[PDB]
Amino acid sequence: GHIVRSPMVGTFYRTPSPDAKAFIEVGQKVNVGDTLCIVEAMKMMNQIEADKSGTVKAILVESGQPVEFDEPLVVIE
Amino acid sequence: GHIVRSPMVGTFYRTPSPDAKAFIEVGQKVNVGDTLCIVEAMKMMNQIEADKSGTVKAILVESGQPVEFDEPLVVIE
Amino acid sequence: SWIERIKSNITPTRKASIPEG
Amino acid sequence: MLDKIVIANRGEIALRILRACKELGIKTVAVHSSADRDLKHVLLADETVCIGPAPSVKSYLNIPAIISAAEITGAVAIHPGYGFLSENANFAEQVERSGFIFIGPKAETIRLMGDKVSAIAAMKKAGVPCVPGSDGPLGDDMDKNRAIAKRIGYPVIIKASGGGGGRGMRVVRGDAELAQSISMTRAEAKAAFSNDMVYMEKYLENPRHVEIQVLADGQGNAIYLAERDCSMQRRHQKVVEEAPAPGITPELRRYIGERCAKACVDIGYRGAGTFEFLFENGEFYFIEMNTRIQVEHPVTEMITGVDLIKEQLRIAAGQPLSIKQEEVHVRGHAVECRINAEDPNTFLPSPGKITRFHAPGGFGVRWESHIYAGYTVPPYYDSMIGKLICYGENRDVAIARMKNALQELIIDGIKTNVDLQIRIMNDENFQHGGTNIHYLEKKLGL
Amino acid sequence: MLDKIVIANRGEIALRILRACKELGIKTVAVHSSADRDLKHVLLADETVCIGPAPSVKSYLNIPAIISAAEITGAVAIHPGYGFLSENANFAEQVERSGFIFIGPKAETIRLMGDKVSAIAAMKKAGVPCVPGSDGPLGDDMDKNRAIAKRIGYPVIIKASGGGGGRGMRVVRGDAELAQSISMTRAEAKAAFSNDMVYMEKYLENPRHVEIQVLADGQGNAIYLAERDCSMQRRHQKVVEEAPAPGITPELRRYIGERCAKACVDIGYRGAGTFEFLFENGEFYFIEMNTRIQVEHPVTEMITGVDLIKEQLRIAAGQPLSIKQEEVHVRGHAVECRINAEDPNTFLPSPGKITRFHAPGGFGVRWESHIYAGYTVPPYYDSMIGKLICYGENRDVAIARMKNALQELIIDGIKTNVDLQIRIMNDENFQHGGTNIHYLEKKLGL
Ligand SMILES: Nc1ncnc2c1ncn2[C@@H]1O[C@H](COP(=O)(O)OP(=O)(O)O)[C@@H](O)[C@H]1O
Ligand SMILES: Nc1ncnc2c1ncn2[C@@H]1O[C@H](COP(=O)(O)OP(=O)(O)O)[C@@H](O)[C@H]1O
Ligand SMILES: *C(=O)CCCC[C@@H]1SC[C@@H]2NC(=O)N[C@@H]21
Ligand SMILES: *C(=O)CCCC[C@@H]1SC[C@@H]2NC(=O)N[C@@H]21
Ligand SMILES: [Mg+2]
Ligand SMILES: [Mg+2]
Repeated sequence: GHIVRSPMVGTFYRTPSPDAKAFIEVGQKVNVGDTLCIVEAMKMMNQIEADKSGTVKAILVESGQPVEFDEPLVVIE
Repeated sequence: GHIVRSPMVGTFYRTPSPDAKAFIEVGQKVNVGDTLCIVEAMKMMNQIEADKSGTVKAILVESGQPVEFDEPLVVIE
Repeated sequence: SWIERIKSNITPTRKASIPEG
Repeated sequence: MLDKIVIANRGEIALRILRACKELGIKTVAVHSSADRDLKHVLLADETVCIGPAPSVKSYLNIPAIISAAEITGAVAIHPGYGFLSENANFAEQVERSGFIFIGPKAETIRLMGDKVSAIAAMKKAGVPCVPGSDGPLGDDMDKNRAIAKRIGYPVIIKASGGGGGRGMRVVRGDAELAQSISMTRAEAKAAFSNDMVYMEKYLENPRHVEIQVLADGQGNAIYLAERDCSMQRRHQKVVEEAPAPGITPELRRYIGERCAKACVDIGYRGAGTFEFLFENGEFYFIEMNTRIQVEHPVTEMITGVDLIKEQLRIAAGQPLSIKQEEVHVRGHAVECRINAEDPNTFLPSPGKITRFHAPGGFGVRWESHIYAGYTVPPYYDSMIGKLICYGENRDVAIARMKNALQELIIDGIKTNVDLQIRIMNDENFQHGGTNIHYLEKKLGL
Repeated sequence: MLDKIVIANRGEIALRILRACKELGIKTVAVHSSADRDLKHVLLADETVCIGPAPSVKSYLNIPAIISAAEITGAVAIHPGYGFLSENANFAEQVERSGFIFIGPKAETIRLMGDKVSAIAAMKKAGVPCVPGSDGPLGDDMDKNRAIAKRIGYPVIIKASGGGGGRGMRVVRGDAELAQSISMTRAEAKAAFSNDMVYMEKYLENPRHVEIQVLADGQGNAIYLAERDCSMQRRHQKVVEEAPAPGITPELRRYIGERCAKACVDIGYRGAGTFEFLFENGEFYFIEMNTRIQVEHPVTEMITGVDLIKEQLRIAAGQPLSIKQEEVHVRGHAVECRINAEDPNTFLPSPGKITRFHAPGGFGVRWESHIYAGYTVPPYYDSMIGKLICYGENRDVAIARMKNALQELIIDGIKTNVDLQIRIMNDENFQHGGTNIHYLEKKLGL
């Protein structure tokens, strides 16, 4: 389907807070306007918005794992 | 297209003596075995016999030209 | 390149004497 | 030592830094763009981080991206190498503030020496002679400009203060085109370096570009390591360097080296830098200083035996210079040739896959490059694919070695300036030596 | 000067000699067999002559063919390199008969040093220490043999006088197997060197193979260039050679070197040679001498800066020694690794096409080999395909550079012993230095 990849370099987080609910989860679908993950860079927690609405097939990374530019994160079918 | 090749490194001579007749020439054929040319190395003139009965299709190296091991000397048939 | 080299024949007029003995 | 460092560069210099790090037991982080996933140093590095898309302005010049890559991998230093951000004082200050050692000079020194006008002023203050010129940025007083030009003597050259790479320079023969040349050079500087500051300098017609290598630890110590004669240039870009410069007797060497070391001590320099000059009539005339390791440093390394990049890494860690001036001995002569992926006649880049490749080898021949069989030279970056250094006990031995090594090098699938280098090697005047900085352009006979 | 010379060898040494010739401006004739037409030096030589079929007994051991090639090409000298006919006195005198210059010692010198029974006697006469042993050829007087064995002390080793390459050696621990060991050694000597003479020597169990390199011009001058340390051997065939030998103090170095030079003067030696000693308890024990350039000689070139093959050519041309003893200075430490083409787990040669090849580069890394991508390694000749010499200001830097350069090296399509070299480099005792000749077999343990 469609793969959304990190637009910068930083640590990958799924929960905006240390103890809170994830932005999204595998299964439950998402729309064009929505935040899926957090890519912290220099203590500036950023948000990633997808471009194609669909069912979230899988999340290819885990929280706390650093990512790189053009790094596949989530695949939506 | 049988090719007879020189068996040693040396100078290729046609005439057994500097002022004598050539051993062979294109056209006139040769039998299974007979002298065909001369290769001189460290003096000690050595005569190159022929292995195939047939017509002398062509001779590829002129007199006085150095030849190496397995240098194509003549083509017979 | 040097891989695609074609052997050029030796210069015939080069003499190096060897003693007869 | 440094626990880990980031190599914020690409190509040959990235391999030079990676190898120096490996020899020293330093972990390496190799930041690369999306088009440089097949680079040799990327495939040999301990860690790899993609920092941006193919274009340089988005990947290798993205200071936030490199800082982020250093942060996530827990690096403790950043080595810029040469080009890109090596001479970017903003990069230096930001890196040092973020909490990572910048392997190079201080931000203040980069700012001071980068501005060629301030650099010339500081050199004059410290006792380093300079080429006669405007002695300051050009103003609107055209009368004063022409008076100075007449006093020094035509022709004159207008050079951008923040210029680099041989661009933003125009030679003026008389007062007729001075104003127009200045205006167009300023516009070009605005377009390229986003800085229109320019200055005027006397134009020497038969100089020899001579540059000194200086190592200073920033604690009041500094040494000089022979020189290099980069006279053979085309379009203000070097093609063949050599070291030590022919004809520069040890007396002049010690003279200029002492002056440059004193200048480094006075301005509180740190790291490895190069003091360019112009040589004529037995007198040097400073032109600019390079606050970074130079592309042609291998010749100095090979004649002096001092690994310059390892010295940079040691200085950045804070260790004082362990090499005394008396312990620096020049033994032999090294000649370097730059190998570019470009048309030997049209001098245009020729990106493309390299179908076969067999690098030269032998005694006293160093081949510093990052290409291999199957590498696809991207079109987004500079056209240099490697450097070839040959060392011998004298100039003639080194040049013969260079001829053999160039004959032995194979690069197919692209157009490379190897035949031009062979031609330069075969030039009789080059073999004699002492050629001026304009010899190569005249050799083309155009 | 020599107008032209014939490189009567193949592979890496042929490239070395051809490249030295090119540097000195000497015309090269590269005699090859019918399966060697593809060799790099054959394609880089000025004139090439195919001297015989693939087998060595018909191509490179054919003295008449090599002489004929020299005659037709009008050469004036013949460089045997190493192997084949380098230590062949018949080749020396037969080349000198026909008015050609033999680049090497005299025929009488090779005859004298060519049989160890006479070389040991000459060295004892010259004051060079020798291993206690039979002090003469072994006969059938078994009582005398056992008396000698008791006198010297067990264990003992039976070595063929004409032995070479590590073969024809048997270690005997007691009188039980003495006769059978002697018989089998004689049979192997007959089948290999056409000389059944053997001699018994003391079998030191913890020596270090330390060899001295000496240059002599045959006019009363001789110098010694540091030493080497070939203690990393397998089946008496060297794998890693380095210079200078760790733990050999300058006092001991000079003490052995001056005696070696005096011994060279005694026999009126010429050209480059090598004395092989066993180092134990600070005492050197001569075993043999190599009257030819040695395979591992590049390590001695990278620490003294002296090109040995160019010295051989100059000495053959008649020029006296241009290097004084005081001018030789050891600056650094070089470590070499022979890259063979064999199964690493079975040491059986592995011929075959080389599909990929990428030689390493870097500052102080020398790659000496003739192979290239698409080169079909022939099965007829020895398995060595290249050498890799890494140099540094100290032993640790050289070892680290070697470890880096061994990873950067790619050889696909054939089974090569690069992983063995990598694991030898990482060995801790090797990094400590001073290991003994039997260490590698113990490490492998099989
Ligand atoms: N004042 C000058 N007179 C003559 N040639 C000069 C002068 N300034 C620069 N050049 C030529 O241009 C080259 C590069 O000058 P430089 O100031 O180092 O510019 P860049 O920053 O582009 O390297 C010099 O090596 C020299 O050949
Ligand atoms: N007397 C000895 N004691 C111990 N080892 C020996 C002795 N002689 C030879 N060797 C071992 O064999 C190696 C080769 O010996 P050498 O006489 O040079 O034979 P080759 O002619 O085969 O090279 C030596 O480097 C050493 O390791
Ligand atoms: C600054 O020093 C780094 C602090 C990291 C805090 C963030 S909040 C989201 C992540 N979850 C967690 O436990 N720590 C991370
Ligand atoms: C040996 O001394 C070289 C020349 C020997 C004479 C021979 S006779 C055949 C060849 N032709 C010629 O003119 N000279 C050679
Ligand atoms: Mg410059
Ligand atoms: Mg030996």
